[PDB]
Amino acid sequence: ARAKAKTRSSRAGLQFPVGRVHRLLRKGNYSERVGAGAPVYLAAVLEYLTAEILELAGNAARDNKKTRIIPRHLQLAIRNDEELNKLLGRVTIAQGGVLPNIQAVLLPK
Amino acid sequence: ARAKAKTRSSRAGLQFPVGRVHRLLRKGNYSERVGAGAPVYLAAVLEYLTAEILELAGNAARDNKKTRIIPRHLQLAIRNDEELNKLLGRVTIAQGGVLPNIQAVLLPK
Amino acid sequence: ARAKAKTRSSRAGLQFPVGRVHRLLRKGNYSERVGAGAPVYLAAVLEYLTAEILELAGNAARDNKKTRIIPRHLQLAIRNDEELNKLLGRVTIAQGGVLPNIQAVLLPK
Amino acid sequence: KPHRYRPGTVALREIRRYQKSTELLIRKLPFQRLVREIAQDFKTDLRFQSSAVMALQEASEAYLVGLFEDTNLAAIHAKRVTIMPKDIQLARRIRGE
Amino acid sequence: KPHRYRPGTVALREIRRYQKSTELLIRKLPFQRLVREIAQDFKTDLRFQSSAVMALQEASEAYLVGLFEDTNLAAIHAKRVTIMPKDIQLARRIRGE
Amino acid sequence: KRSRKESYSVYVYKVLKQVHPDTGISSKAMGIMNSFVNDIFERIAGEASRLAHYNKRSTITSREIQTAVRLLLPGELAKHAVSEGTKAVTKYTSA
Amino acid sequence: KRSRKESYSVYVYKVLKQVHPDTGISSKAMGIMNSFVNDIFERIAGEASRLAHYNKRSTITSREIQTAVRLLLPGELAKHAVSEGTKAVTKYTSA
Amino acid sequence: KRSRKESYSVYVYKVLKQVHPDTGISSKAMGIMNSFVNDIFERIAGEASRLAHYNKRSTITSREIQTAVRLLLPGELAKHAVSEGTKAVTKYTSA
Amino acid sequence: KVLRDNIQGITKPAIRRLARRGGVKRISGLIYEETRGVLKVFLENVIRDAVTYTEHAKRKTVTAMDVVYALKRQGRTLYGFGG
Amino acid sequence: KVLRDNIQGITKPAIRRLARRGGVKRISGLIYEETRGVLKVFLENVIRDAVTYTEHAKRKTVTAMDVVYALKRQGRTLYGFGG
DNA sequence: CGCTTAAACGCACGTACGCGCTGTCCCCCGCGTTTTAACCGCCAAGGGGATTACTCCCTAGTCTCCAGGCACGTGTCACATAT
DNA sequence: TATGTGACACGTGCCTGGAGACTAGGGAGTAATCCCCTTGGCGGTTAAAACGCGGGGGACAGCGCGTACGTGCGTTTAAGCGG
Repeated sequence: ARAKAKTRSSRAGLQFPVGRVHRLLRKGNYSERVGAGAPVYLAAVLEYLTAEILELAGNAARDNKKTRIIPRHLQLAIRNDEELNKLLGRVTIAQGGVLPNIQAVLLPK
Repeated sequence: ARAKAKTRSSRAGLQFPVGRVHRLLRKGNYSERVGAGAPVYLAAVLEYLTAEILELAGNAARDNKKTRIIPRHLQLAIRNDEELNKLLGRVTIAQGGVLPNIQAVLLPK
Repeated sequence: ARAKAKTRSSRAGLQFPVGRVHRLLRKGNYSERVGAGAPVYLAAVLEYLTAEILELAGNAARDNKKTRIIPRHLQLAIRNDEELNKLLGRVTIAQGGVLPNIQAVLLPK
Repeated sequence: KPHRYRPGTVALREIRRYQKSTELLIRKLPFQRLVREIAQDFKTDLRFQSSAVMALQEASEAYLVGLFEDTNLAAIHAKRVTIMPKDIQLARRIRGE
Repeated sequence: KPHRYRPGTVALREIRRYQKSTELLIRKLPFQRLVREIAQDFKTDLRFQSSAVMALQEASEAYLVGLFEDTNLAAIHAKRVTIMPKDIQLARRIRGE
Repeated sequence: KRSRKESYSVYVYKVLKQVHPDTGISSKAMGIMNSFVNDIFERIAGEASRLAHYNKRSTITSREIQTAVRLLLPGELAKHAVSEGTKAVTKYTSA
Repeated sequence: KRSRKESYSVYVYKVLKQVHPDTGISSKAMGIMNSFVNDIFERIAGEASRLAHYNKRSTITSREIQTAVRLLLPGELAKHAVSEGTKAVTKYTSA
Repeated sequence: KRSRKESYSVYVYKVLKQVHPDTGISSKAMGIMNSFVNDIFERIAGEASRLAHYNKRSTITSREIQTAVRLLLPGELAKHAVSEGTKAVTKYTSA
Repeated sequence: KVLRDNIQGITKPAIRRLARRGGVKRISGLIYEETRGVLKVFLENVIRDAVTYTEHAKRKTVTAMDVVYALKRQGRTLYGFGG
Repeated sequence: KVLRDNIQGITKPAIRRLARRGGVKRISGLIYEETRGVLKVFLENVIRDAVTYTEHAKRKTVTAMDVVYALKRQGRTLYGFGG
């Protein structure tokens, strides 16, 4: 009588929710209509970015031998990528700290 | 049996088009509903701002004995006001020139 | 009666033909049964590796200012990726040529 | 004689420590008291989420520390290792504060 | 004797003149040449409104001039009057670029 | 002729004659002022939209317009903009 | 009786498990990631809104989103996002 | 009258325009890709068969081919191939 | 209740800690009060913004969501408080 | 058809004029090429986005209104060309 | 409010560092001359921006129904802490 | 390397938000056009750029110096934690 429920995220093959992003865009008042592929594309883009920053955080954690992601590792991952640094040059992170960085003249001899 | 079509700018004693601004807000997609006094308040604020900047421009044009306002006069007005410059530091005017500014160390003995 | 035939390549959403690969593994005598997801995995990894070597070839062709890839581009691409090169050290390419490589003592002075 | 490090050695060690470390460089209670002091001037009897005070905190020393490498770049530009408040003034004004 | 002004005097007079002036200091058609040259590096054989060319010229000259005031502030902050490109790099690093 | 293109020239001229009947205007300065008023308009509209979603408000009203102009305008500009807007809101309230 | 609140927790935790099955998470790092994902969401959405205004379109399509990616995201992240997202467009197009 | 012969040309063409719309291809380079996909195909296929013999498993599943591609392909290419295949088999599992 | 000079509640060694996290080697004695004034200006900007949000919000107490709105108003976005 | 060198079209006296407008009293000989590079970076950053607008506008002619959009995207809003 | 130390203050002595001065060398603007191409300005051409029409693709919206993700509870081991 | 622990992480109820079916219509895709805007090119001219000489002003190294933070140790108290 009715088709079985199948998510549009799986229709994209994506993990971020297509219906939730579509609802946020509709209620976020950006245009009175929206293309169907637009929130799918959007959720795909954010899933790609979330994925890649998640491997970068994983490598930062593994280099510092901690199994769990810490905002220090997020800071160290985000500042050591010049691409991501230019993405977020004005973005601050709570309890993030800075890069360990010294000037050469500040070092002795 | 319609009454005389009177204008809301005159109702608020204003110059800026209340109806055009309300139309822009309804079609600029900031909310689906707009309170009636909001475009009036906005147009009045804009009228005050335009009035003061044009007054400063007329003062600057009078200082340079010029009877028609100039973008150079606009630059000299907008940059010599502290509140306006902190309001519009990152905004540039075409053909404005620069403020007359020479450092004292650049100045000779 | 019957739904529209939608391909398993579409079900994965990948370009390599799932049915052809499954048919080849059935007629290539590797096991008496094969799991359904295994040729999907095969097509995925093949399309990943073809995608990366095609990135390398397109980059080399744009370095050589050519629109269409040539076996010289293929040689230069496959020899300068260490995982690909040591993947294919004993694999020879038709008309690939060689890497530009000169020993230091061959140079004068 | 008792042990005594030469100038800059303890500074280097604490620079490396606080670069590695992430915990707060401000005593929390006088910071919160100062936030209440400033906020009372603009609106009376203002109450605070502690998380709001904390977010104000990391915003504050993030701004300060960024201004501090700006100051350090100004100082190494001026061939110096001792900073002066004119360096901070230069950094603010070139940023446009 | 053919008169020769002492150095920097004509430079300061130029500073006064070009602070007084409002016009563009870049040759228009070489600027358009460079704009089209960089345009084909993104997309070849486009067309241009001349208004876009003057808009880019205004924005470019304004950005350059503000960069030079920042450079001048850095140089006098380093107790110098002669600027070097290290000062420009410093100012760009302060601006977050 | 062609289609009508929106401009703010007449209102700029009227406000100009309110503040300076004696002086003239260049049309390029008119365009600069059009850019000015459009820029400030879209700024205020943007933060009004933000504040409407912050309080989850389906209607944008004048109180957060007041909030936004107090937010952007520094000091003296903000209080006298509030004064002018409140005066005009009261006059339209009295029709 | 308490109201439900929206989070990205299950999605980020899953995609963490594909990118790194053995790697854990701290909760305030998830708060930071929530702030990042939301922040980029309204960055792209605001770009899409203004680009829809500039071409006078009342419908935002995947072309607009892709243009916003090319604008805000620089360099390689833009083109990899374009590749995977256009791939995703075909994936939903098949459905 | 001729006989139909298999090639991997058209799928390489879809992949090529997916990854580089601006880039053409010569037909003998296409043949080199054909040799590539064939050679790796029976490499992996024989690996899967002999692994299936080692554990006396008469059915080759995705675990087996994942093991095999981890054996032959080194590291970076291996792990990203693992990622591609893993998300592919999960979306097929949903398919 | 009534508070007087808590700008000096931010101690000089705290300022030295802040400089060392920024990797500053040598700090003048003139630094601390000037930086106190600078941070005072910065804090009064952001708390003016956050307050203005709060009386618009019809809340008497400041919330952190107003705070993060204030920081993104100033181009100083901070992550990790439910924003 | 193609162009090879127009960055040198921003000549040294033009840089001198801009520096005197910028209030620079003395200009090194090393300045001009570095300013050419920095100017090149700024112009390519704005014109990439202006292009992206222009094909997103489905045009092959570059318009100034897209230049305004791109400049105000990067926090460099210019008055005198809007509309 | 009631303990409970950590660090903030504070003094004290020492070094190193801004800075003051000068020697010295070299760099770059002042000036004049040469070249040169920018620019007016004029005109031809054509190209696509923009406009109007026309028909249609999708999508926003409505009603139904259901499963997903978050609240809720819990357990448990990676990490904080100590040495 | 030894030890607790609570924070992370995972099973569970649910309702609610998101998907399925269907439609109106309307914004959007597309065809045509034209004309105006944009490109292409040709002659005069001079300012604009470029180049050379020069000569002073400035950058900067050297050296010292006195002081003002750095470092070290003793104290207070005031920050910090529990309730």
